Amino acid sequence: LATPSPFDMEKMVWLDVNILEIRKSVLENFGVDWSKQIPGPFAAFGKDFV
Amino acid sequence: AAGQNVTYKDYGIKLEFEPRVDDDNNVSMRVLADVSDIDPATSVSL
Repeated sequence: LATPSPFDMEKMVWLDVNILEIRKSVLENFGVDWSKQIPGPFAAFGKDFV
Repeated sequence: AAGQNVTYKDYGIKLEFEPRVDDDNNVSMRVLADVSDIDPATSVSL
């Protein structure tokens, strides 16, 4: 003849979360940049024998 | 599909409650709490 409870009291849990993040960066760009491909010498010949 | 049909999305303060009560007045419950506002920064013109 016994009856159950409507529900059961459960234990309550607290959650504490920490997220920590650090980013660092350095960027350098220094010097002199020259050309690497330049025109070279040329030669041409042309004649009319007849 | 496709690549019309207009639906509606709710914003504001929204609250949903589903309680259950014991003989000692203990309350077991699910609660949804939402506070949502429109943001100009992330809106798209289409």
